[PDB]
Amino acid sequence: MTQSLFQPITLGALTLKNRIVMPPMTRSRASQPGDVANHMMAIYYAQRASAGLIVSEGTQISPTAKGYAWTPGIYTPEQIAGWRIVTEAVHAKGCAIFAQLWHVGRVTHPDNIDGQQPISSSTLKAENVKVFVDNGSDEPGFVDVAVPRAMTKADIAQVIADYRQAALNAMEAGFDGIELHAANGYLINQFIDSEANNRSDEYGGSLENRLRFLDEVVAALVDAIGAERVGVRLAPLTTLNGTVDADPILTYTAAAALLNKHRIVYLHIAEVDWDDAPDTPVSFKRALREAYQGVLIYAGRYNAEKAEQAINDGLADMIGFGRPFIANPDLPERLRHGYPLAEHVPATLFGGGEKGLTDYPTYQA
Ligand SMILES: Cc1cc2nc3c(=O)[nH]c(=O)nc-3n(C[C@H](O)[C@H](O)[C@H](O)COP(=O)(O)O)c2cc1C
Ligand SMILES: CCCCCCCCO[C@@H]1O[C@H](CO)[C@@H](O)[C@H](O)[C@H]1O
Repeated sequence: MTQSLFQPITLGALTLKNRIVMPPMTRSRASQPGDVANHMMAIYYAQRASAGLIVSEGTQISPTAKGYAWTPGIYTPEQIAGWRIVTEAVHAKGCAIFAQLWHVGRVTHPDNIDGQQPISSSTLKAENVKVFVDNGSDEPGFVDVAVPRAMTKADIAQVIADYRQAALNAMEAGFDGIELHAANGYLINQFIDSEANNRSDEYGGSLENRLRFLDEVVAALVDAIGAERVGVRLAPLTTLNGTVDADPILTYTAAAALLNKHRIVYLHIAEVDWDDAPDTPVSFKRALREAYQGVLIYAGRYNAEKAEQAINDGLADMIGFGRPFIANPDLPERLRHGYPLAEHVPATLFGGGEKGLTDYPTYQA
């Protein structure tokens, strides 16, 4: 019935209104040129500010961290200012918002990163994966990803520096914190998962080595803005974007414990990615609950009943609703009352303008 779902919760120095999270969702509406967050995005997020916490769509930390056309960056002064319009709008509505810092690694195409070859833990191409690019028209052009080059020690230092600076930029933009996207097959995930990492140096070769990049990036983020303002997203079992780990229960319980040592403010588990909804054993969820003792968030095909159950069973503290939030700006109100949920239109998820972004109405009987 959602009683627990509508209980407030403390997140670091913040006190959130409820346990509902608007998870990070790329909409590719950033202004061109410059990939700048804008007015329509500010309206879009403000319309959904009844969530307890909003996590922004992935925002690239550098020119070569981008994987899809028209996603907003968080590395130029103008990009920071664009995000400020968004955070000001969201804060005016009374809501906390974290910026999801993104580096896609090999899940991109040269067209999206100034013609550069993508980087990854190794030279392994993500199999059966596509991204989209700008092709002289306002419709996403889907293309196969490219074969990446393996990161050097210098590349690793550079990316850590880019993440660190992006966190400071997020604070300058008025965000309440940042979420490290270490999930859904992107760069950090390309180091964590065994089948995506063939490195022979200290960043591959053992569980400790595979978690090293995550460890170092998180250490830098925490050093920059404080553990209370750092959340991290992981995807233990989904494999849609090409990353598979041989022993995910061990790898991810270890990762959860490692992140717990950093005292990150929340751990966010991406339980489903599109239609990739692998069985996620309750025993595993309970192990994660013991390994990481901060705020635990899950997202992936949840409805009101399942969300309430997960919280009451002690598996999660907050639950994210992605697709439902796209089509229902007043999703919390609808979940609480049991009002029917509008469904989103796939064709307007990416690119375009306000249509399919800010024109989904609030519920009206
Ligand atoms: C339009 C779209 C874009 C997404 N972009 C991202 C993103 O930028 N970062 C991220 O971590 N997950 C991304 N996701 C995944 C969602 O955050 C969420 O985990 C997923 O949709 C599962 O939840 P749901 O079943 O409630 O929609 C995206 C999903 C949608 C539907
Ligand atoms: C106190 C109420 C303040 C409302 C401020 C609304 C500002 C709207 O701003 C407008 O948003 C449009 C997209 O929706 C953009 O296309 C316009 O260029 C932009 O000026």
